[PDB]
Amino acid sequence: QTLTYDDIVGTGLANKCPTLDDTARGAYPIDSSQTYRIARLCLQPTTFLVKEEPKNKRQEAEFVPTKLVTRETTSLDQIQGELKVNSDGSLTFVEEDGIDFQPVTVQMAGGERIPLLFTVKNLVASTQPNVTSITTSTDFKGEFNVPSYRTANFLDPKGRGLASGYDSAIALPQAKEEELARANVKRFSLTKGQISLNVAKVDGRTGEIAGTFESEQLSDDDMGAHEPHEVKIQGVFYASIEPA
Amino acid sequence: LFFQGFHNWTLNPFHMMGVAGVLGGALLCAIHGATVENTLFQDGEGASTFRAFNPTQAEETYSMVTANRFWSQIFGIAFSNKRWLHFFMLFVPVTGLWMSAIGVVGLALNLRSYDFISQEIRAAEDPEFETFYTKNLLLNEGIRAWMAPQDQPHENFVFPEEVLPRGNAL
Amino acid sequence: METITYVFIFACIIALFFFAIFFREPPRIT
Amino acid sequence: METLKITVYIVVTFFVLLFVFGFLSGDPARNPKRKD
Amino acid sequence: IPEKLAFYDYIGNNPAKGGLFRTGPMNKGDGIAQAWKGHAVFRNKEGEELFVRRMPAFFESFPVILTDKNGVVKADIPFRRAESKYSFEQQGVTVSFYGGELNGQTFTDPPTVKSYARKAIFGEIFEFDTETLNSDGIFRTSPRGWFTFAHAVFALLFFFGHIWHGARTLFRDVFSGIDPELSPEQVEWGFYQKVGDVTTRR
Amino acid sequence: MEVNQLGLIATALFVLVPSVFLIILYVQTESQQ
Amino acid sequence: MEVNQLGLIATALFVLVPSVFLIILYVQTESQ
Amino acid sequence: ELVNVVDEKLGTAYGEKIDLNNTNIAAFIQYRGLYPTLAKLIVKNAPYESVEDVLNIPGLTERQKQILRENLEHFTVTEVETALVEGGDRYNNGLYK
Amino acid sequence: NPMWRQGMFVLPFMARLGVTGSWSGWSITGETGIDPGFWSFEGVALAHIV
Amino acid sequence: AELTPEVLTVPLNSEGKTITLTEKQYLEGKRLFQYACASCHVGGITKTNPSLDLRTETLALATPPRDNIEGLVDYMKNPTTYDGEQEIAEVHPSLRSADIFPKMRNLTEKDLVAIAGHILVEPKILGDKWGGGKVYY
Amino acid sequence: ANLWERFCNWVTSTDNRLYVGWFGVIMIPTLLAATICFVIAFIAAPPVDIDGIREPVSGSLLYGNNIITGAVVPSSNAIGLHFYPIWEAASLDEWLYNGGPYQLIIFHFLLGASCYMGRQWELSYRLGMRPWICVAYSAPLASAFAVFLIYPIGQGSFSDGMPLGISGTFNFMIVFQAEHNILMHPFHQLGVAGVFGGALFCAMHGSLVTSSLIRETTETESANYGYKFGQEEETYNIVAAHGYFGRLIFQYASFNNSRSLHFFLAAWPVVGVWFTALGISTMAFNLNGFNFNHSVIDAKGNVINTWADIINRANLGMEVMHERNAHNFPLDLA
Ligand SMILES: CCCCCCCCCCCCCCCCCC(=O)OC[C@H](CO[C@@H]1O[C@H](CO[C@H]2O[C@H](CO)[C@H](O)[C@H](O)[C@H]2O)[C@H](O)[C@H](O)[C@H]1O)OC(=O)CCCCCCCCCCCCCCCCC
Ligand code: CLA
Ligand code: CLA
Ligand code: CLA
Ligand SMILES: CC(C)=CCC/C(C)=C/CC/C(C)=C/CC/C(C)=C/CC/C(C)=C/CC/C(C)=C/CC/C(C)=C/CC/C(C)=C/CC/C(C)=C/CC1=CC(=O)C(C)=C(C)C1=O
Ligand SMILES: CCCCCCCCCCCCCCCC(=O)OC[C@H](COP(=O)(O)OC[C@@H](O)CO)OC(=O)CCCCCCCCCCCCCCC
Ligand code: HEC
Ligand SMILES: CC1=C(/C=C/C(C)=C/C=C/C(C)=C/C=C/C=C(C)/C=C/C=C(C)/C=C/C2=C(C)CCCC2(C)C)C(C)(C)CCC1
Ligand code: OEY
Ligand SMILES: [Cl-]
Ligand SMILES: [Cl-]
Ligand SMILES: [Fe+2]
Repeated sequence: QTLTYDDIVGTGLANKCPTLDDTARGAYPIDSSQTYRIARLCLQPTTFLVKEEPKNKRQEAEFVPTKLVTRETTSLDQIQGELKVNSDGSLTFVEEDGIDFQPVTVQMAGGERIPLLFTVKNLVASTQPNVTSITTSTDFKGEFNVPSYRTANFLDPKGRGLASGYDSAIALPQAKEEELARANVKRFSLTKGQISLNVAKVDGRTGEIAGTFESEQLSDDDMGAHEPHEVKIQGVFYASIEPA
Repeated sequence: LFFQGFHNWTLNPFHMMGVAGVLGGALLCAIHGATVENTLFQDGEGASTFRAFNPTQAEETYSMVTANRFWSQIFGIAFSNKRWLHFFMLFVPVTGLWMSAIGVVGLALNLRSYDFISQEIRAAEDPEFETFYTKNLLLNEGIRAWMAPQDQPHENFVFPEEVLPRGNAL
Repeated sequence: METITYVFIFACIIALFFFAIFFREPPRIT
Repeated sequence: METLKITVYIVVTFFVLLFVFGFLSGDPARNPKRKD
Repeated sequence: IPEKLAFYDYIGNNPAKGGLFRTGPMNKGDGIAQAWKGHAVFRNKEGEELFVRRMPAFFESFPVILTDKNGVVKADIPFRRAESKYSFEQQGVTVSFYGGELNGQTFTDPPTVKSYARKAIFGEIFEFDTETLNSDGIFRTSPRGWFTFAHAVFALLFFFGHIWHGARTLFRDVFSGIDPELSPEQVEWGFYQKVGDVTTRR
Repeated sequence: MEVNQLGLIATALFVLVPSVFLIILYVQTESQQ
Repeated sequence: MEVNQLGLIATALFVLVPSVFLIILYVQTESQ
Repeated sequence: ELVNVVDEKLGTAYGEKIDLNNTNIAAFIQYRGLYPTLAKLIVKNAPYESVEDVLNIPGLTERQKQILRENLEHFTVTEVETALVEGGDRYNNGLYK
Repeated sequence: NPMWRQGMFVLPFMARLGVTGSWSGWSITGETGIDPGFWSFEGVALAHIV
Repeated sequence: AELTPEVLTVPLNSEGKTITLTEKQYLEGKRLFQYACASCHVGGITKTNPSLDLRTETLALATPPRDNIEGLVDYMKNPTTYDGEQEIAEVHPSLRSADIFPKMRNLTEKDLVAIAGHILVEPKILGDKWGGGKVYY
Repeated sequence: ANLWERFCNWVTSTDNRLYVGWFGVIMIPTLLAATICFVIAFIAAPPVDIDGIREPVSGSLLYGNNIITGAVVPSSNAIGLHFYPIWEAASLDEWLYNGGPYQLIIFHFLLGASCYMGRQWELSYRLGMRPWICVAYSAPLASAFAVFLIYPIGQGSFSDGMPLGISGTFNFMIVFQAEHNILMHPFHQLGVAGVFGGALFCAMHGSLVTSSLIRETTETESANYGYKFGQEEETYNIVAAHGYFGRLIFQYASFNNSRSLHFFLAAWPVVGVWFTALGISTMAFNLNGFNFNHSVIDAKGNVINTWADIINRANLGMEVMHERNAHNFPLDLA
């Protein structure tokens, strides 16, 4: 009785992670002898917050809300990885593969577009020790990598890039170039982000779980052009476990 | 294509005035021929309206009054003076060619309207700033480097592959 | 100031249109 | 948004039926020479 | 070498490098020339002397290609980096200056070397004062450029004046319109042996 | 945008001077009639 | 001198605009 | 201090040899017996501490360990340049013909 | 950097009487991401032009 | 210049034997190449995998070597990956696979010679353009 | 005197300074809507991700554009040919990023412009005129349909319809030549012939009539005041004009029938522009201009280049640079 592509196409439900019945308050137990992989991890954002820059010092600006403008293009899904048991009984998911990045641009008040690479690339996420079962109180905390929003071939609007393109401001042939080093030399940033996944629904029969996540990372820095903004993302998630 | 890649001739206001005169002429040509043909008097009995002209007749062969009312109500303004009308058909295409002649004279000297300085300063400093003006110069840059060695053989241009401007994949 | 200039000239044109049509010299027969 | 959509649908349909019924009201007869 | 002579050997003084709406004096573009920097000599890592292909007047932008006395490309500044064989970094290009403000100095670090390579395409290499007039860095044409342009344009415009006023001299009797009692016999064919001469009726 | 400052006076005069000439001649035309 | 550069356009229209008004009124007087 | 890391890597061994940690997979066609099978394997198990580390790739048939030896002299390893490995650019770097 | 420091003449008269936010999502009270409906600074301006 | 024996002379096998095509064979093979191959191999590139081309120096480095008639005719019968490690008749037109590539059916053995003849002679006339791509059009 | 009949009589009245008509009932609202959206967007719209690669292109004046560079940018490639009214966006902000204004403007303009043509038929009926002025207008209307609708349909995306601005126009016609070799297409060549021809004949006809004005004025007055609106007599001498042009060339190459001459003036630019609009419409399905790249080779088989091959080198430079970040695979098949 699964839905069919043609039932889904054009509805928006393709951007939506699967849901667990509001009755599924079980637990999944962990045989340290057996191994386990996460067959499918689906991360569905619902809220996008950006840290303001408060000009002065002791004020520390707030996380402010934003409007999404890139439409229903935001979900990570089909992610998979090892699920290990450590000495002290924690588990650790290690990402491997999956559609583990989506570009997103949100808009602050006043019109500033903030683009970002929402991602869990290379994610490693562990639990407390002495789990022995995945329950409606298990918490997964971890960190992932945030590569550069644009990759190396990306040519800016004057033809300038890192692995391709011009190295100078060719329309200003005898301008002094020391002014333009920031804009002429492209950089490939690589930063970390942090995620927390909270389990709140568990089907003991099927191995599926679901719940909420919060992650923090940096926005696009336009290959060194400017400075990044800090970004907090909230949403929901779904994952399915198998005895690999 | 040479004048697009090297002179950016489409951006030159003396060419733009040429375009408005050539196309304006063609407009005027079609619209005046079609107006006359559909404001004709019925001077013969048969369905071919051509037979019913006589080269020597003093009487006009279409109605300037019904033409003027038609266009006043479709378009808001219309000709009322047949001499001004036909003189305007002379004036419009003649002048546009004259304006483009002037522009090409500038280009004899590489005096192009190639750039808008304000645009270049911003785009140099602001890599998120893109317009159709910047996109078209990339294309001009493509044309120059790809056609020049073959098109100017006497310059022995040798452009190894690595120096050619190319976007991704293409 | 560029923007103000561009749009002021454009707006003058639209007003000329208005007077050219409704306040035209009215063609008089013969 | 849903309010706007209805509004536009309504406005359009209105002008369309104006058009269909405008021409269904003896348009061949609105000419200066011969009327039927 | 006197600086006055080396300054002539630089494309920013080429009148054919300007633009119709790049206004003002040449100094508004590259700045006020202060000092000849010296004549740049490029050597690859094998110590061959390399020669920057100079930019022709036609080209707003031009690539950086170094060659040997025989004309053979040995280095360049590549656009696509992934398959590049001639890069200054691979070929260990260096720049040494002889004469001028920089006489006797060699630079090896590839970004400095390239930067002078970018100027060599313009010919000899000068230091300019860009702040004093807030120079935008874009070549203007010289008074040679402006005088030629204006006089060529006027000359052509005046040809139409010649035509107009000349027409009006030979045809003044019809300026206001042809004769209303012109008969179609003067104008139809075969009527007069000679065209317009009424004394030649057959 | 860093734009030529005389652009404004140039555009303003480019319009006002020829436009005023035409108006002067129209208005002293109406007063004849 | 570091002067106000909108001063030129201000002086310019200050002169031209009221000046134009008066010329218009004088000529259409002379022609009736 | 604002370097273009790709240029600056053209002035290491990366600019003269196939760099087992950074070079795109299509370079493995310049020497024989290396593409596609071994090249695939070299890249998945990147990066490498030294050039000879490729002989310890698990699964290699003695024929394959022979071809790699025949070509140890055309390899190098430099530090991984993120800009060259991110985006899966070692399988497809935007360059065709 | 309030409005009176920036040379604003008419902005404080719209604000005097209840108009305080913009279709861009800001409000002169400092509050970010806000929805004012039509009677924002922009709509007031638009309506004087109609 | 013209189509002479030297240029029409190509290697037969790796031993270094040679064979000299007739002009007739050259035009024959050019024709068959357009009919069976150019939809992917115009100009000596490979549109569906540009990393592998028909330049003689690429063929020489293929396993087995393919800069000769024998190697080329074998490839049209039983094509392999560039290293030789897997047969690929399933995704590359071949006689071994002519059931599923119907054009390869009416090709006779001499037809294959002419095709292989063309591939090896053309680089000698066009030089860099053969397998160069758009940069040399 | 019934309320509907009286409305119908206003709509179709020959007495309104501007004629309305049943066609005018659709045209007025759709043109006012396209017009107002365009004027607002040109001045103030934020940048648009035309090519769907999250690389927005600034088109309006307030974002650093001038009269020459500004445009209302076409809608995102990500939308392709999907309908995208305002009510399908989560918000105006989304709608603006993805280029909704362009769709709104073009659909309303195409409609109102269609009804414009029909309105020309209509008033011609109400005034007792012949009917075909509108046939003449269909040549430009067909042109607008080809670049705003037909071309996008066949390439699969409105991102590839013609931008609404001066430099965007040139961008559209540069990319077009790289992808279609339109100069080497015979229907564009007939457009140039239609368009050059039209300017030529306009100047000819204008100069021939002007040359043969009958003297009705003094030197101190405009010749134009020799015609009075609605006078019954012609205001120039057509046989004196035929007399001059027959001899400038030869007799039979000159019209002495003003009906054929004016019909000729109408047919030439109309027909040629039909063809060149058909040229854009068939190149929408990628039936491209003649391709003679390498059509000439020597006895050995060297390529001997012609001007076609030079053209192609420049087409190549257009090809490899356009939309420089948007292609991941080696052929630009759309
Ligand atoms: C000449 C002769 C012919 C006659 C002439 C007739 C004269 C009439 C002239 C028409 C004048 C129209 C003026 C243009 C209107 C466009 C205004 C707009 O689009 O304004 C709409 C405003 C704009 O909303 C805000 O629009 C904003 C857009 O921001 C943008 O704009 C900002 C500054 O503008 C910043 O730049 C920012 O960065 C940028 O993103 C944000 O997205 C906000 O979220 C959003 O609230 O919406 C609102 O709340 C307003 C109400 C809509 C809310 C939803 C309710 C739906 C109501 C249905 C409307 C029916 C219409 C009536 C028809 C009925 C017929 C009987
Ligand atoms: C909408 C598109 C458009 C339009 C309408 C025009 C219109 C024009 N262009 Mg531009 N052009 C465009 C797009 C367009 N252009 C683009 C996109 C580019 C790329 C940059 C160009 C590049 C371009 C160049 C490079 C030039 C123009 C020129 C011109 C003008 C041509 C004048 C003319 O009549 O020449 C026709 C030629 C003549 C009238 C000269 C003499 C003709 C004699 C009398 C011919 C006699 C023939 C003889 C009797 C025998 C005939 C028989 C024979 C064939 C066998 C005209 C103003 C030209 C110009 O500006 O001129 C100064 C010019 O050189 N255009
Ligand atoms: C032949 C005449 C001539 C020539 C060649 C020059 C040349 C020069 N002058 Mg001098 N100048 C002249 C006349 C001339 N001037 C006159 C008459 C004046 C008094 C108005 C001046 C006032 C003057 C000043 C105040 C300055 C110069 C300066 C300069 C230099 C830079 C000029 C520049 O940027 O060009 C810019 C040229 C253009 C932007 C082209 C303008 C042409 C327009 C666009 C054409 C109009 C088209 C028309 C409307 C089309 C419609 C026609 C259709 C409807 C029928 C250069 C050496 C400058 C300098 O560096 O001195 C230190 C400087 O500051 N000049
Ligand atoms: C001298 C060289 C030359 C010449 C003469 C031309 C001539 C032409 N070109 Mg070519 N072209 C050239 C060079 C040249 N081109 C080059 C170098 C290239 C490659 C870079 C091209 C690429 C090219 C393309 C890609 C296209 C052309 C098109 C055309 C035609 C444009 C005129 C037209 O479409 O009318 C058609 C008429 C219209 C578009 C008018 C529409 C009018 C609407 C209905 C009303 C508008 C209302 C308005 C907005 C408001 C008015 C109201 C007022 C109150 C404001 C014409 C035949 C175009 C074409 O064929 O289109 C069919 C086209 O798309 N050319
Ligand atoms: C919000 C903002 C600011 C938006 C800005 C939008 C935008 C981008 C605008 C850009 C504006 C822009 C830059 C435009 C520039 C155009 C430009 C290049 C200008 C040309 C300049 C110029 C002087 C060039 C020289 C050539 C020249 C003289 C051409 C003139 C063209 C012209 C006016 C031709 C006539 C066309 C016209 C439609 C006439 C129709 C005549 C008509 C009423 C005929 C009807 C008729 C026919 C009959 O037969 C009879 C018998 C009767 C009786 C009769 O009535
Ligand atoms: C609802 C549908 C109606 C659509 C509304 C659009 C109306 C706009 C039409 C023009 C009004 C202004 C004409 C003024 C001038 C005017 O009043 O002319 C009136 C004039 C009347 O000519 P007559 O023959 O009466 O004059 C002869 C003697 O009186 C003069 O010596 O018209 C002509 O000369 C026709 C040629 C002008 C055609 C020029 C049209 C170009 C206009 C468009 C260009 C605008 C570009 C702007 C860029 C933003
Ligand atoms: C597309 C459908 C093709 C057609 C038709 C033909 N070939 Fe091809 N060829 C194609 C591909 C994708 C490949 C790569 C194979 C791989 O290794 O993965 C090839 C390869 C060749 C080669 C080898 C070139 C080399 O550098 O080693 C040759 C010699 C070759 N193909 C020849 C060839 C001939 C003669 C064809 C017509 C009869 C032909 N191919 C058709 C794709 C396609
Ligand atoms: C104050 C101010 C300012 C200034 C401003 C100005 C400069 C103004 C202008 C204004 C303008 C300049 C105005 C305009 C006007 C116009 C008009 C208002 C128009 C009209 C038109 C119309 C009404 C139309 C009509 C029609 C119709 C209805 C139908 C069809 C036809 C036509 C189209 C004709 C500034 C900004 C600096 C600042 C702030 C304040
Ligand atoms: O021509 Mn080239 O092809 Ca028709 O798409 Mn593929 O690239 Mn892109 O979007 Mn506009 O442009
Ligand atoms: Cl582009
Ligand atoms: Cl692609
Ligand atoms: Fe006429």
